[PDB]
Amino acid sequence: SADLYMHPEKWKGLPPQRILELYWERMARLGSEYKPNKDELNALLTTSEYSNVPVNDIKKLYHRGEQGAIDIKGGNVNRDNSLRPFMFDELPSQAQELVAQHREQRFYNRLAAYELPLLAQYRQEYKRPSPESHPVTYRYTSYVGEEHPNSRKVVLSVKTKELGLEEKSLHKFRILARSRYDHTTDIFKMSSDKFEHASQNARYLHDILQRLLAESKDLTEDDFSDVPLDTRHTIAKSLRKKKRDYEFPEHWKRPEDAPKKKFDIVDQLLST
Amino acid sequence: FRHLKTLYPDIEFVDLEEQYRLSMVEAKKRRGKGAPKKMKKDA
Amino acid sequence: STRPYPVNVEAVYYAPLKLPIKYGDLVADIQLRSYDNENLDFYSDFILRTGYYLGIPLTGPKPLPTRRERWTVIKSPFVHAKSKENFERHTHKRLIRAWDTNPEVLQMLIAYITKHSMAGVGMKCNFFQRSEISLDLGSTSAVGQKVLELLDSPDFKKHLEK
Amino acid sequence: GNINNKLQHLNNMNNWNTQIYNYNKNMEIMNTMNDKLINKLLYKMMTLKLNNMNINKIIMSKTINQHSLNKLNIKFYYYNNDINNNNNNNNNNYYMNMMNKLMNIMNNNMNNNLCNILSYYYKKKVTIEPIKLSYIYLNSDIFSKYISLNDMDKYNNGILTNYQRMLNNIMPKLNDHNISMNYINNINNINNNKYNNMINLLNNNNNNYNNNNNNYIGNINNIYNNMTIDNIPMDILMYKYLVGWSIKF
Amino acid sequence: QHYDESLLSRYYPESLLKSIKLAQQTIPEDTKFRVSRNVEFAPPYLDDFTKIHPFWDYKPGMPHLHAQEENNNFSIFRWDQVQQPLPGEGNILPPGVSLPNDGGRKSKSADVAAGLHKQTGVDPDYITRKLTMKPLVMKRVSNQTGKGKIASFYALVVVGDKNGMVGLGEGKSREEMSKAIFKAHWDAVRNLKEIPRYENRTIYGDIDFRYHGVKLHLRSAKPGFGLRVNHVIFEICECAGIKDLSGKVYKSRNDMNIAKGTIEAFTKAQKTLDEVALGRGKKLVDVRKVYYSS
RNA sequence: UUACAGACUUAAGCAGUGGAGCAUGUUAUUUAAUUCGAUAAUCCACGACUAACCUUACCAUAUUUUGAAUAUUAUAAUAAUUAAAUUAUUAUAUUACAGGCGUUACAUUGUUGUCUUUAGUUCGUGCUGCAAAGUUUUAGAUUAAGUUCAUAAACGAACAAAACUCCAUAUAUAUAAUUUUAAUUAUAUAUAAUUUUAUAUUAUUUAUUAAUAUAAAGAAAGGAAUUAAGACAAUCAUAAUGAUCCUUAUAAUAUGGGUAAUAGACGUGCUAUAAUAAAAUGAUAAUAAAAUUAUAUAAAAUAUAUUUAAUUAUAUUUAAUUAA
Ligand SMILES: [K+]
Ligand SMILES: [K+]
Ligand SMILES: [K+]
Ligand SMILES: [K+]
Ligand SMILES: [K+]
Ligand SMILES: [Mg+2]
Ligand SMILES: [Mg+2]
Ligand SMILES: [Mg+2]
Ligand SMILES: [Mg+2]
Ligand SMILES: [Mg+2]
Ligand SMILES: [Mg+2]
Ligand SMILES: [Mg+2]
Ligand SMILES: [Mg+2]
Ligand SMILES: [Mg+2]
Ligand SMILES: [Mg+2]
Ligand SMILES: [Mg+2]
Ligand SMILES: [Mg+2]
Repeated sequence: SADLYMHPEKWKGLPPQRILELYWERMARLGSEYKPNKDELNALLTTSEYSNVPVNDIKKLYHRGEQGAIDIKGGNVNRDNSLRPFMFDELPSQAQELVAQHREQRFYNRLAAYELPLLAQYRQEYKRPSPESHPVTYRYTSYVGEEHPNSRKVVLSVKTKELGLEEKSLHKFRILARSRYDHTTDIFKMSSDKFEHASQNARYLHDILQRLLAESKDLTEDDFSDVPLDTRHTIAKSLRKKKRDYEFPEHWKRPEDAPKKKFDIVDQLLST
Repeated sequence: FRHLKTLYPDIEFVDLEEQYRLSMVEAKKRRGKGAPKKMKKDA
Repeated sequence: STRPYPVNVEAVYYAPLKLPIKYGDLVADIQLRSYDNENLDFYSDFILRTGYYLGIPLTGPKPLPTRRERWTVIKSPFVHAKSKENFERHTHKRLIRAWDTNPEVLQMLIAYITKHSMAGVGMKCNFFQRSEISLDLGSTSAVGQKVLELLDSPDFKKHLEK
Repeated sequence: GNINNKLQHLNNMNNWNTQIYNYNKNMEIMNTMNDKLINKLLYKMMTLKLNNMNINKIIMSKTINQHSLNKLNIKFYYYNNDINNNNNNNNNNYYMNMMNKLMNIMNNNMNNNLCNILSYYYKKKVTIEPIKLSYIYLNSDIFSKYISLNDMDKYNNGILTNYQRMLNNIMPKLNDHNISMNYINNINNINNNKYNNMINLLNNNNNNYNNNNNNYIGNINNIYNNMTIDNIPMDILMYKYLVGWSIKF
Repeated sequence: QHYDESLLSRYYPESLLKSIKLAQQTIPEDTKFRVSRNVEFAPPYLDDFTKIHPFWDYKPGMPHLHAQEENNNFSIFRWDQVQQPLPGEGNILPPGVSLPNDGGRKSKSADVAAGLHKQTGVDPDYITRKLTMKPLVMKRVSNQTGKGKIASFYALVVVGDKNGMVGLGEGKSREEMSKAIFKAHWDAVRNLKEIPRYENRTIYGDIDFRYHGVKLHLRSAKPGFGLRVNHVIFEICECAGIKDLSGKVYKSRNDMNIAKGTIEAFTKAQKTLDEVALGRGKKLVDVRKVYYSS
């Protein structure tokens, strides 16, 4: 169990290595909050044979620590094996990086073989929103694992001809949108990042859309039919993008010069 | 580093940069090149 | 009989499978960025495999123009000899597009690939939600407040007195 | 082939100690600065003392900070020469030496693990993976730190004739050419084992119209026959043998 | 290929069967898999990925970038050993290289015997068991160069089997005297020659030989006389198997030239009784030997 | 002391520039300061990635004194631990100190610079000489040049050039539901040349040859990085270590000033001195590339200068985009 290391009373009867592993787990997980326990020492004395450590030493080592072991050793002078010869038993650190790369690849391969297939249980059939009842498009942005100010930005885009506005009200809508309407594409796009949360900014754009539609559909005082649509903003944008608006002349085409498929008996015979 | 002696009481860490400085201070005291006692504002 | 290798294991050894786009409703744009291409491409391949099993038609990874940043560091000589070392950083970019998928399934994709992300790869996700014109329940600045407070303080009210 | 396999080339991402990309450039600069500062802090946590005359210096390499979308992994290589209890007994199985105590506060300590403190500094999950190197000449950074900090009494009055001799008998003088040619032969053998497997799987036939479009050769087992994890991986791994070394004081 | 659950359930663990079933219901049997020539997702070898390799996979319980355990559920509490030992045999010893477990156990005579056997075909056993090596001259020489004085160790040694075969070898090394002696011992074995010996104890008659500036006067001696000669000649006689000899060196007493002169004298200045008899067509009788014959 | 070849350099040719005004650096001088930047007789002390304040290192005045650090010992305020003491944090105080654009006439180390060297060393073995030593053809050919190839009682390894490698270019495959469109593109992988072949001519070491031209095939034509030593330079205001000196001041803060002064001199730039060249105008808008935009890039429109309008400058307003 996960909490077994916290219950040294229950260690009695466990195999030798399991008791040592639970003794090492209690010391690592508690650290400076570790206090010797009798039950723990009783279990460790039972492992004096699995380790061949004198039952007396175990008690000292369990109460003294590293200092106790240094005393049992009799000295603290161990040879300096810092330039010892290589025994072709370990890999260089740069080769250990290439093994780590391969450990990662295998980790992903195992996920793709046996974990990704389980995601097929969550498949849902696409419930497409009707293109006519759902003409507006809200774009949201998410920077995964990052705090980015632009994550608040929400964009709203709709085709004016899909708003269900009459001819006169459609004209007033396009006049009042000003630079937010592109006549060439018929797209009305407005974005807002004024508020701190995307939800707040989405409502703000939604509320403006309702206000613009209400004014456009209220033609009791002014319809702005005399005022023609101003496209100067769109013209300025078009001059900044290269326009490749030329196609090959149709009267230049020579269909009679195209290669004619040849007859291959083998392919004709291999099909029967 | 000063927060390590209370976060991990069991472990005793050594600051070699701090330790080196303190030895250089004692050395100058032994050569007579120590620092003058700083004047007290009260004076 | 030899050991059977099922289709799931075999798929790992071949290019990721892609589901056909039926309607063409773009639902999300996943842009991945890294300062190296190797992890970027490997992780992009993993996303396509995750999406396939989730039932998400995915396209890409489309390679976008690599950005190059440059810095020149004049060295100690500055004598017009080899006195200017150059440095650069390349941002590699990939775009994976998702189509004709429900929002819940799309969030599962982002959650899973986030849990198993690679070192040095960044991810931006643009979600596109088609909505109705009229919705139900919908979808003051600090400076302005201080100005009002300042204009009410005595050091300002003592002048506004008319 | 070499750059298309994870076992035959070093990913360029590993050339940088901070492996990160953030759309928010300011957050990237901050993370980079945080990695240098934590690296300095860790260097100050490697020197430990049990008693006045028992100071254990752990030699640590520079940290590799792997920044993913969900977590930060701080990987470093360390070398420790256990001089306090280097016996043939199992007394070390009944106490935690100073180096084990230090490594267990990185992740295991339930109350004050260094990962939780760093998780607030970085505002993301943080893990630390210490990797032990048994020789000091397997990592260039560890090797330089050892000499610089521990072998001073050997080169402070000139390079001792014994010190230099030890630094020249560290590795047997392997023949690079023979090792280089053995590696190239193994690659050719593996490459010729797969071509033969497919040639046989094609000549044995494992819709004629479909026999001009599809490229699926057949069962995965036959294509990769006699290519397993027990013979392919260890033969293609690169940078496996130290063949040269130059030290300077 | 799609396999029935029965077959797949006899090779793959139960925990992985559900994943195989779902994959066989989502991937149509007529899927034409294509090979990617840009990104290599799979390893270069076949692997079902059902077993965790102790080395090529991440260690269970170890922290790393892709560790799936929670930070409070790692199971690595001991850090005194390498977590992932090398796979297979446990070593990467290059083919044709030997693990240097034992050092300092080599015998320079055995090293000379092995090298000479490979280079000249001489028997190693004879060199390592039958031959005795005695250094005769050991000095340092120096060459004056633009960089400075370059010192070198010079060694002259004599080898022999004490049964007629003796050889002289010289060796030079700029590094250490031990290397110079090794080369001299190597050279000496290559120069082994047989020397005629009268009754396997002395020389045939007297020898007056001139080797460069060295005047060698060697006289044969009675049995039990011993070696009464220059010390350099004494060592050569010991190795060669000469027991009785008298002699005097005149003019130059350079040790090096005495040794070479002696070897040359024993070969070019001696004639066996048999060789004299055959050349002259006469019988030569050793009176002392006949006096004690039947 | 002889000879040889090759250098770097040289002048030659070509195309620009040499005086004027101004910009900017240095010097000198001035100044409270004009921060700092050079002394073994040719010449020659140069920081343009931004000096109004800040920067700042200088001057005047005023002001601070354990100061930015670590530790010790007290005092408290606070939270835990432990049966009121302990421990945590915080503040204050205490003293070792902290700090120093103070010092190369402060000694060393880095750093980078220049600089030759980069087919030569060392090692192994063999061979010659009694030996110290030598390793021999060779004072080889050839190229702009280790360039390339031959050769000798020498052979080989290491070493490093070179190869290799990357970039560019040509091509192939993959990716993009061709409205993030530039598919005439983007970027991953792979291939290609250090080109190849025939023929005639001229030389040759004349042969299975170079220099040439001729014909044929080809998209094919350019770059990058790279060894270790040796001798020498720089304060690096571009990092250190010690010593040495200041410690109510050579440390720290604020206000203002200076670094922008002006006789002469010098370097480097800019604009000019008119007609193979300057100025206007050119709206279904001739024709680019590479970059930048969350410490922002700012469209169109309107208003004023200002006139029908345009143009130019600013204001008003702040559309779109945090980006193929
Ligand atoms: K001003
Ligand atoms: K030699
Ligand atoms: K297009
Ligand atoms: K000023
Ligand atoms: K003009
Ligand atoms: Mg806006
Ligand atoms: Mg305009
Ligand atoms: Mg644009
Ligand atoms: Mg100023
Ligand atoms: Mg000031
Ligand atoms: Mg000081
Ligand atoms: Mg100062
Ligand atoms: Mg000789
Ligand atoms: Mg040679
Ligand atoms: Mg100035
Ligand atoms: Mg145009
Ligand atoms: Mg405008």
